[PDB]
Amino acid sequence: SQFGKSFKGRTEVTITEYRSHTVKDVHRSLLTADKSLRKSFCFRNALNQFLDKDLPLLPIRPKLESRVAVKKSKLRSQLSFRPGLTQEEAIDLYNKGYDGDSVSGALQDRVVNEPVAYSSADNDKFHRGLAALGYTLADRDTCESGFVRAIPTTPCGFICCGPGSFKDSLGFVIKIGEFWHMYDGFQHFVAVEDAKFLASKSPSFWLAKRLAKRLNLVPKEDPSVAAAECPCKKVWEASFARAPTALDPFGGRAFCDQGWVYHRDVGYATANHISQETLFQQALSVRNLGPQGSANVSGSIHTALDRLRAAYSRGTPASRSILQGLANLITPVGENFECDLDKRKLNIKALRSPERYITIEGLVVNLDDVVRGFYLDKAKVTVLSRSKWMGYEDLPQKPPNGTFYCRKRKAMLLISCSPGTYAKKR
Amino acid sequence: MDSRFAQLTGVFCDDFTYSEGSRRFLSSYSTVERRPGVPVEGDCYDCLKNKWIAFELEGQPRKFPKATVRCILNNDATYVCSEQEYQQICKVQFKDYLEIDGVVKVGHKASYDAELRERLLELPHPKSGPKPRIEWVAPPRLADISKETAELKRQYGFFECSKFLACGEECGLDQEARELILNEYARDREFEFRNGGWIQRYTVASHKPATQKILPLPASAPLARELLMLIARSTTQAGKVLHSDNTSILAVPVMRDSGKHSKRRPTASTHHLVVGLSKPGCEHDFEFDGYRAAVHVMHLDPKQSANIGEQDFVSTREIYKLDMLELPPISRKGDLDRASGLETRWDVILLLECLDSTRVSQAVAQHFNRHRLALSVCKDEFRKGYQLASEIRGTIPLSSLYYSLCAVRLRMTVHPF
Amino acid sequence: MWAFQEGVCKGNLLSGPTSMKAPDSAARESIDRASEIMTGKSYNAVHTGDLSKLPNQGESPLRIVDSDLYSERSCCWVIEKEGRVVCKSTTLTRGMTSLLNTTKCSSPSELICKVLTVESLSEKIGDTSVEELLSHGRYFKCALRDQERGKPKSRAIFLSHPFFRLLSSVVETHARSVLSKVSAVYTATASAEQRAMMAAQVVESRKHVLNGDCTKYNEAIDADTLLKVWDAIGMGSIGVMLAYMVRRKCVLIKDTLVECPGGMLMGMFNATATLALQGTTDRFLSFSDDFITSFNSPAELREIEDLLFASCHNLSLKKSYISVASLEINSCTLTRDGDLATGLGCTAGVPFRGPLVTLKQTAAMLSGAVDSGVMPFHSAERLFQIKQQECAYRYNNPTYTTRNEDFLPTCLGGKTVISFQSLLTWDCHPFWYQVHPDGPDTIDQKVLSVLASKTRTRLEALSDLDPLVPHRLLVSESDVSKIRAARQAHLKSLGLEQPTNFNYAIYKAVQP
RNA sequence: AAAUCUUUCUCAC
RNA sequence: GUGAGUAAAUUUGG
Ligand SMILES: [Zn+2]
Ligand SMILES: [Zn+2]
Ligand SMILES: [Zn+2]
Repeated sequence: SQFGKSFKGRTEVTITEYRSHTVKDVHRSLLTADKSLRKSFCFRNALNQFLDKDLPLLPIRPKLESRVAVKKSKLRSQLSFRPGLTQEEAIDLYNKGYDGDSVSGALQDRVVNEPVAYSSADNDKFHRGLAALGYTLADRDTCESGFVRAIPTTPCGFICCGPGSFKDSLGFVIKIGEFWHMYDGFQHFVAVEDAKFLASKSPSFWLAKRLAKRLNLVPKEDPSVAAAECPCKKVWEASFARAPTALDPFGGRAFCDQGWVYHRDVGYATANHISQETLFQQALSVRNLGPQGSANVSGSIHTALDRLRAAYSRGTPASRSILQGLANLITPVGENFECDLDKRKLNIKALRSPERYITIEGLVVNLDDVVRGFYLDKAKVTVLSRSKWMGYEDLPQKPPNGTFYCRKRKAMLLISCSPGTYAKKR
Repeated sequence: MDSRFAQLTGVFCDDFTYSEGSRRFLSSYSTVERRPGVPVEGDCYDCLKNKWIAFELEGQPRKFPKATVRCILNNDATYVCSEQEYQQICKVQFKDYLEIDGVVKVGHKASYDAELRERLLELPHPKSGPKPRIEWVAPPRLADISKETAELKRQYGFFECSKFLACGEECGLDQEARELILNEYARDREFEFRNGGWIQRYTVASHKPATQKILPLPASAPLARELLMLIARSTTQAGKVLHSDNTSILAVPVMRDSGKHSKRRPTASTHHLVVGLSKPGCEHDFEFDGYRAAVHVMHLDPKQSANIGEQDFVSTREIYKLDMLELPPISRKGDLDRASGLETRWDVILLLECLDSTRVSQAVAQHFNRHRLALSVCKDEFRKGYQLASEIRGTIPLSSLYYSLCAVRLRMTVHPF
Repeated sequence: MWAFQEGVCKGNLLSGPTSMKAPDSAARESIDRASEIMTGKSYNAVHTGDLSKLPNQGESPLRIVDSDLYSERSCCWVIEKEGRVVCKSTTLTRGMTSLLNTTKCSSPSELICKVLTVESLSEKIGDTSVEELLSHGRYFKCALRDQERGKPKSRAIFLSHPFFRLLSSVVETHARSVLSKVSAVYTATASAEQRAMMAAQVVESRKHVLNGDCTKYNEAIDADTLLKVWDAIGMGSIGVMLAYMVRRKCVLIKDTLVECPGGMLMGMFNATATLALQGTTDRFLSFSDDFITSFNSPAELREIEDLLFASCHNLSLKKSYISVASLEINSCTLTRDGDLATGLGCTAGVPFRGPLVTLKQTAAMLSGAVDSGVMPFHSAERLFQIKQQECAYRYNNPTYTTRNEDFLPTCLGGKTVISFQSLLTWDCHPFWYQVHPDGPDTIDQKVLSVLASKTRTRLEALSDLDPLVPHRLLVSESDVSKIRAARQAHLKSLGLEQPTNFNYAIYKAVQP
């Protein structure tokens, strides 16, 4: 009759409240950790039990061995994305008798930010505590390695490693009319979003899983899904230019308007897709490819799009293209967003502010400076002092971002928005 | 899926059965009727026809799959549905008008809003206050820190001996001699002996703080790790002499003397009097059987003892040493003395920071970090950041603050920035 | 030693201060300061900035996050037995359950809808009314928080009524949303390092940086300012009720109720207080009592000071300063070019709390240090070896271990002093996996958790639930019993006992 | 007695 | 307010 006591006067309560009432109480022991561990030799007995029973059953983890050369750089927020269980996997695990709470806990995708000041040539991600030594998350086929690289070392005559057509190991997902066509080379499937599901004939199809993850929809089985036209064969046999860009967080590279190429083995991006040196190249690549949902923006996406539109109203064609690329970068795919900065209503409020700032993946960009041609044409200089500072190098002819000493003006300069850092035509 | 329709759905599934016993309509809002492992696609599920049913109001589409059958609840009392059987079931079941409560917005204005606004108006409001006048000047110079240290010294002065800090060095007695001296000192203090342990009994308190003075620095602290470990062990092992390799202490519970019926064993909140030995030569000297040693006491509460005993002296020293400038020799009173100063005294200072449970040195360090990074500061206010004496009370925290300020002054003197 | 560091050093190596003092003195001091500010003699608590440009969220549906309303943290429950008001300290879960029991309501959302719907303050919502709810929601209890480095006098915190927390959750969620929509650079959810990096990028175009802090932040944010912001963003009657309760707040100290009409009590409305400033200008990258604005000329500095004054963000003349070579926010210091300032920085030591947990915490701290530029890797290796030696000195007695196998740590009787690099790159005996920062929990943690757990009448368990079932659904005793019976029957049909534990890491390891 | 409203254990009427 | 006893921190850290 504990229900009538804990919840006296009510017959029904939410599952949240009931579960919160069934949490085992924990008392804060006043003793130190050492004394608690000594009490009744609890730690001694636990160590004996572990060495006698649990230790032999522990699986042996593989040893990390892949390393790359690194150098010190600015402090950056490395993002590690550990994906959660899919809905089908969780359902199957629950039906197999596994704990419901544990399965629920693993159902949520997780992103963790850690500060690191170390960068490799290919903007690789590093294992925890091994950024300095260069241990990378990625593990060393030549085509598989070249697919994930912005500039493949050796072109192979196919889309994965350069301009060309589609190979057997590559698939693509494209949008035609109001349907998503997934073509691998052997199978062709069509999907549509009903309300919150991606309904498809074969949701277990790997391209279907990738599409569901990109669109943020629950895969669903629907035999009654068909499309009228399907140029997937011609697209497969045609050749497309390969933009020089690291794979997006979803593990694919765009090749046409609302079309993405995926490699079967390359699951998820193991390198930073967006970086200070590659932000504008990525923006230019997807100029007219529609929303990509590849870059996270700090704050509201609607506010970011409003600022982008406000900056779009005034600017040269190059600035307009850059702004459209950024808008496509930050806009999720398939959601109710007007990322096109030609039909989006201009917000009068956005023009009121003097500066238009947007934070993309930790990079703060002033769109007004972009319109004036700063990150691509000329750098910005601010004098910090008229006295030389110890430990600071002289000003180069084409300085990158950073603090330098100029002997021509005999002053400490801070260079920001430098084309030598953002454009880097090399 | 909206809870606003939950109850309505429950009315739709009203004792409807199929297959001779099996419930026909399963409500998505019911935790028992839900089918485990089956994603929901409508308000309820019909097992007979295997179809999802969703209820909607006129001109209010709901985000459900197109295959879900929609029962439109017309503005006038009327129910339209493509499937005839569902329409009839809606007609019969919804005999009593079931009006779905509207969606409440966060900006909803209650009927009592005006009354509460009037009540707020009648209540007190703040006055504007003065706009401060801020003058930005250079950070404090060495003279200001010297003045602060001199003011502290003038206000409080110094003790004749280092008291418990002296326990960081060997007392020059063997284990048996140390145990004998500690036990005989406890006996001479009239400490109660019970169950083989010592207890300190108290009846009344002056309700005033103890005298505060700065502790002169011993030469070194070779036994810092041993002393901290002994303090950690004494958290529960109190009343008997605890021995280490080179020294020993005695933690005596401090308990009230109620009378015939008085506390006999310590509880969670009982305080400890930690008694330690050091070399003689001060007013705290104690002699027994030709063995001489200075006996110094320290009164702690359980939290202080745990915090002190959990510190790692060696690791902290190494971490500081990683990127440390040369440490100059200093005198007994933390003054630069190249001729006769000792660098090992710095270790002693570290030990003091471990003993100080208020960690005022942390506040001094934060303010000094601000000082070293600053180009300009507010006049007469930034200097009023090292005056932390009012924030602490006790010989140990006061000495810790004084020697932190001395460290700041020494840094400004020998390694100007 | 911290004074002679070549680089920046906050002196965080030792643990924070401890105190067993009662919280009466600190709460009394805070209330006295708030009363002094109300008189308008020391600081400014009158907001005069323009918030008319903030977007109105009044049309958003009223949604409440139930999870945030239940927890094991303390809260104040008020009872009126014989005309006397008794405030008791209970758990937030128990307080919310008692609130829902007194006002018959399935969920907090139903309760808030009922409160907003009544036509009179005296209309009953069960065994109470909106008038009684407002009267009881203004009572707070005082407590002490310690272990804050650099604060020898431990601070005073306050436990609020469940109804006050319920309204605060809504207003704070909407204030955070408005901040994300309006802030020049959103930082409400960012960490210290992320905020510092964003600030370094933002202040890159101005010569001078004002590393500023606010003093008496909690005591200067008046109920009038909170109501102003809430009306600007359109909180309707919820904001009015919350401001009314704040203005009439009373704190129970020892056995006496003390009125505190001035300011708020703690950082309850951090988002609203931040919006009080962010809604007047876009010149500050700030959250709560910390901003990193920049300027070029003294006139701009005076403008910044005026903007801070008008928004009740009184500058702390003791701690605020001006720098040109560095910028510091949230204790994180960076150079103007974005590099982390050389030195120990905010590195904190690891106290002795177990033979293995101490080693794991040291490994995590050193991994964080080496991932940044704090120290080179060989220094971390040496420090890890030193920590292993210290743990051997501390925990190598029979009361902790009786083993002698070589692969064990020297602190558990073994002969292995593992290398930091070898441990990090999974190049060790499996016994060392628990010591890895990303490894499984150590034996010490499990033993301590078991000890904590092991200490009347339990409700029937509602575990092993279908992962797809929303937690907002209602269940009674019969429903709980039926769900348990059905799940047990399904498990038995599988020839299974209580459900097998699921480990995501182990399952993923078996996946390939 | 001291880092001084803290050093405040239990049971029964 | 009176009386009575002495489950919890000592078992077990050099
Ligand atoms: Zn290829
Ligand atoms: Zn096709
Ligand atoms: Zn003495």
